[PDB]
Amino acid sequence: SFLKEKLAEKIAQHRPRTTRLLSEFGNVKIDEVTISQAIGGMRGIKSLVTDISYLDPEEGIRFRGYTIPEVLEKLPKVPGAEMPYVEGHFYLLLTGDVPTEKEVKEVAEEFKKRRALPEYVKDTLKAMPRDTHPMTMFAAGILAMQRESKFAAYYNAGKFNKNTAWEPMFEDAMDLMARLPSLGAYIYRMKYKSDTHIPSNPDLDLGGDFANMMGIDKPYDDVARLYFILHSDHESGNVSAHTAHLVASALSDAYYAYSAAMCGLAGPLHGLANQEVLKWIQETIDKKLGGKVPTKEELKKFVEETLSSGQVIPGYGHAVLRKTDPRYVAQREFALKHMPDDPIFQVVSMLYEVVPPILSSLGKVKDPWPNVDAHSGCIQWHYGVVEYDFYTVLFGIGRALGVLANLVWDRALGYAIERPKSVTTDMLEKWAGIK
Amino acid sequence: SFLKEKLAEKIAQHRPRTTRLLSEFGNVKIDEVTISQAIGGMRGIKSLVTDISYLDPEEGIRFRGYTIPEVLEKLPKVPGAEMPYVEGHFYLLLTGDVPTEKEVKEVAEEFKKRRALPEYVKDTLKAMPRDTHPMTMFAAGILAMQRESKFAAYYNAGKFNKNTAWEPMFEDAMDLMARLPSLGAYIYRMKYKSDTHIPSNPDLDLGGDFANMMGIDKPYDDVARLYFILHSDHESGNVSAHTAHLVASALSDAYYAYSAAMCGLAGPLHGLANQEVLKWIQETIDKKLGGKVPTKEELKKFVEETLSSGQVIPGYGHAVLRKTDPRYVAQREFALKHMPDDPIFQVVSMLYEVVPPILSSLGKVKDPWPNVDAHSGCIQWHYGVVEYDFYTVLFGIGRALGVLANLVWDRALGYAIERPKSVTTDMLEKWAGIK
Amino acid sequence: SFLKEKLAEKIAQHRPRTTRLLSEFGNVKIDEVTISQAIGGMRGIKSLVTDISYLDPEEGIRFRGYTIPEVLEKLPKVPGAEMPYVEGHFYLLLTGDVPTEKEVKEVAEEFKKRRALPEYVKDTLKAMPRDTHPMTMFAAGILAMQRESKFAAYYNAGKFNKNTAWEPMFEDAMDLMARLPSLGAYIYRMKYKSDTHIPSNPDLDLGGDFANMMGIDKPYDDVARLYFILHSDHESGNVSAHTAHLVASALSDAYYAYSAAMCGLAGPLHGLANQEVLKWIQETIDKKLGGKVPTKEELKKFVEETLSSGQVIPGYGHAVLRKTDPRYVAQREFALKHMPDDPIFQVVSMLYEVVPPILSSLGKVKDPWPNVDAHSGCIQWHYGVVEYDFYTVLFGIGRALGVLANLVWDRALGYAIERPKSVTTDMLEKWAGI
Ligand SMILES: O=C([O-])CC(=O)C(=O)O
Repeated sequence: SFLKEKLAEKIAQHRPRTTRLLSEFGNVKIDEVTISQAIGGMRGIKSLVTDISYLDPEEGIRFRGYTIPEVLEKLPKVPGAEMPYVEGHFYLLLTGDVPTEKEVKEVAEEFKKRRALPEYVKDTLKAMPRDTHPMTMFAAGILAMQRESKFAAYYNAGKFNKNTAWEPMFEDAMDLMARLPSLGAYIYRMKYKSDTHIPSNPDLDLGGDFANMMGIDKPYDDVARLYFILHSDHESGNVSAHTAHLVASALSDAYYAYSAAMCGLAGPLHGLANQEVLKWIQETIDKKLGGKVPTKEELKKFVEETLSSGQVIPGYGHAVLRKTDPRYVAQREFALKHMPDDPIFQVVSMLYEVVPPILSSLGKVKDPWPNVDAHSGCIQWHYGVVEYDFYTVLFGIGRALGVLANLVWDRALGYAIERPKSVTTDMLEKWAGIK
Repeated sequence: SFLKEKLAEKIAQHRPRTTRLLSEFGNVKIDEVTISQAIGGMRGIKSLVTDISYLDPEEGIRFRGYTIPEVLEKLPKVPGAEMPYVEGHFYLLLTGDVPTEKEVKEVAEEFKKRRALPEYVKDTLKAMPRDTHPMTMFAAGILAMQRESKFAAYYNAGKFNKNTAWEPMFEDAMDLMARLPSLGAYIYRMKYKSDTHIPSNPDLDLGGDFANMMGIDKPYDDVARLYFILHSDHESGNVSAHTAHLVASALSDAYYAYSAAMCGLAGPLHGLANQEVLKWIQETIDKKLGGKVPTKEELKKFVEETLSSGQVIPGYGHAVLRKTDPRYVAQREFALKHMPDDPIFQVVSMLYEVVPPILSSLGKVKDPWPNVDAHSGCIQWHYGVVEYDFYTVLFGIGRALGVLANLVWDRALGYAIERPKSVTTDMLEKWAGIK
Repeated sequence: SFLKEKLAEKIAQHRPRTTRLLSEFGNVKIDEVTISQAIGGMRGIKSLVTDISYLDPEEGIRFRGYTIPEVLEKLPKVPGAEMPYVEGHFYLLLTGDVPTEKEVKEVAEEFKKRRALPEYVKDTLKAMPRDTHPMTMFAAGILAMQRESKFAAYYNAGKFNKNTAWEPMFEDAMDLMARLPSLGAYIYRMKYKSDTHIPSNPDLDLGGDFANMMGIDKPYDDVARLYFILHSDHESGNVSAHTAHLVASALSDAYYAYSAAMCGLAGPLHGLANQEVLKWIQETIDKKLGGKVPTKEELKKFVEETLSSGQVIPGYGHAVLRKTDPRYVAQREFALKHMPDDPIFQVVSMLYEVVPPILSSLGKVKDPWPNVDAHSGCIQWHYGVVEYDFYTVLFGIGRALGVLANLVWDRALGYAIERPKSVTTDMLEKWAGI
């Protein structure tokens, strides 16, 4: 039972559905476009297809039909530790199936042999000024390893075949996913930990070895495992996942595609929310609460003034999520058990109480509820990841699991180039009756 | 006169129009989306807004409402050369106005002072293996300079505001546009010309200095002014312009945005058609045509043999264009004028006569006509730019002209994060009634 | 056809709206259900949805937003005649758009080629005893023709698709509507006019050909076009429209649905009032007015005798109307023009004046006002349609317009099987506290 073989089977079962949908039901209508939506970032238009994950606006994110709680129970657990192998979650995103112990082990052995970082990636990151933002460094590392692309080599030797193209894409995906934790770790060490490095430990799994290379003791190994599974995918319309998909649709390899994707995740409106919550809180705990865990009342009215004055409670909104986020939920369950007393956690817990009441009552706030990055930071800070800018790197490692899975499938199914049609301000004006 | 102040003026007049389309005419339907389109990468969906350029299927591209012939006619010319200052085209894309001679001079002077490459860019490209692909190097060079982003510093200093965000965007666009030719030339010299560098001549325009730094004599300066102007923009739905737009919509700076864009342009379905066309012609001449420019009738039968056996004619057709590309036309006039007796151009000319009737009869191709990529290669090769992989880097340099103008406007008008909605196969199958 | 794709166009726009209400606001309360209403036939419960027409208690019926005056006014008229093509009304009911002259003409051509009666319908009707009530013959004729159902043929060959199911429903609607007047007219000749049959004239409009085949001269053509439009629909909760809806909600075809429709319309409390009115007027005229148009006074006193004897003035009252029926209004307009001097009409007219005041001030009848069943009879009798039982067949042909339009949408919008919940008397007694 091997991943690539099983993946071939699933691809063989899935192709006729796609073919059918095109041949028999091509012109069936699924949505409309308004002036509002064209000007406003295609907001809400159903115009992309993925099966890796689906984001219900009411129910949370599902990974291959499963729920977060389901995924966390079903995936084989790392022995002597509490969370699943991340490699098992990748097996699941790739195939649709929960892996057995036996199947996880095989992927994890595969990751161990693909995990080493090319020495020239380090050369490049050293030549880039050390004051460069970690996400720029992370994107660069990815880009430089485009030299190693099996998909690019396949294409340039003239081997392109629409049926087999997924095979080198799968190879590139396994290689890149194996290496991202090492690349992130290297960036962490070189910028923030005095440029001393802890070697990869061949016996550890992906998340375990990330914790190791980061230089953080148990239970950070589980913090990482959980964090990456949680950030693994949020369907394909988020900017990072979409950016990867889009670039890849031109048959650019994954190195190009995921580098481009990290350029999107770097954006303040996409990858910064975890840290901005945490800085908001700390500052609140500082100025507005005399350096101390407050009480329910105090917090209740703190919100109201911040609201009344044209300010937003951070990490309590979202463009697609309309209910509470179950990624948020899994973080808590972890916090409640591992750091119940941590001062910062106590404030994110209490915030859970009041702020839904106030936005529900104030009105509007189409999403009057917490998204994941309302929680992620307090866990990181607890364990001594204080370097805020780096948080987005952790996001990038995680999000690759679903995006690279997605890229394999884009190629398996021959999804065509993404090339919408532009219109001018004048054209919109016509269609609106203006003159 | 001054570019920044005129740009301000144009923004302050445009902003109410967008406002109005949103405020009054928001839910006006402009298009619909079918199952075919979700699966077929959004083909045809009118879901993006730009005023920089507009791609008309029949007429091709208009830059700020001007046709290619009237752009080349109206833009101020470099003294002692045939072609316009690329800096003038840039002014036109930013403002909508055709600049006076005085107005281009001050854009040329501004670029002269923003032209120099950060030394660490050269350090970075040297650390990257020398056998790395030139587009990988080009993307990397761009990305490394994200360190200088005024937009990023502005955001990180807490200065973000929807009225002023265009300003540091413009500064970053000006900085980066000024340097892109030097970045490309550095890559050309370091890879292909023995790693000897020709210094910038502070007395040349962008086009002339690019030929200087490449080490190519007149009239390659004109080849470059024309090439870059023709490749400047193809509205915003093309993968590279779209990638930059999408990434910048999360408030990622132009460096992140344009590095991402070049990752998409790297793609064989986006940035390779030039070299692939040229290789095809040269191979065809060698094997099928006994190393000689054929007669009309000999080439008509080679085309049909090729079309009958399951092949395609490279550089013909397009996902949007439905008639002859006016970019192809402008390249032809240059070729006719400058290299009539060139063997490769001859085949290109004859192809232009022979191929459209044959493709039209068969009605396989929806655009049975050439695009620019049918023509660019023979001109490059004629002046001794024989390094096929580098052709795309020339594209990158040109395309930044419209894409960076576009990011400035995106920020001016406050266009929101791009976040369309994904649906699964199961969901398409439900909508199709095959639940 | 231009009709079929105009309709495809409306459906594709209207479906997201329906999904939205389901998907987002599906738990929003719309009304409540009291023991009274459960016992008394769902009286006043807002449990059905339709867009073909809406019945306002006060203003009465609107067809696709439009009132009766407006509909009569806007619909293309027949050359040489007063009234609209009924085809025109069908288009409007289907599409929602008032039709151009060309649009009306395309429906009329479509009906002219769909108009011919299967010979086995005639065989079946001849085998039914000639003394069978015309509504039974009517419902049987419809039912027999479910052999031709395209919608059924499409179900049986595995081709059902929730997106495409409206399309064969539409074909059947067009096939059946095109035939209903011919079926009606065959029943009329075979029973009442010596079993001799005037052929269909393929140059005539639906209503003109009906009168042609019935054997009645102008202006019976206009009587019919008017009659059919006015009876076209009365939203979906009336027993005939509801029966068809209910039956088709189980994905029975329109032949099954409308046959069932006509079984309900057959009922004394739904399709008989027109005739029961006209008889009672005839009686009264003969055995209470010395066979002559009374004075206003003579008749104001007659209404009270009858009432205070525990009798009802038929053709007045309604379970939903609460003011005067605009259907009644329109019939009256026609009468005043064409038959002012008719004795029976003159009593209908007088009645119009004296009955509401009495009924109002008695405070008993919740609709102290006429409905259309108060008027239709005098018109039919005036032109020599004396055969009382057959009136309800006229209603059937009429009411198909709106109901078959409605079934196309039911399938278009994919409405589920109508299946409410039953409760015992005991349970009602428990929710009463006994
Ligand atoms: O609406 C009702 O319940 C009865 C009626 O008047 C009609 O069917 O036209």
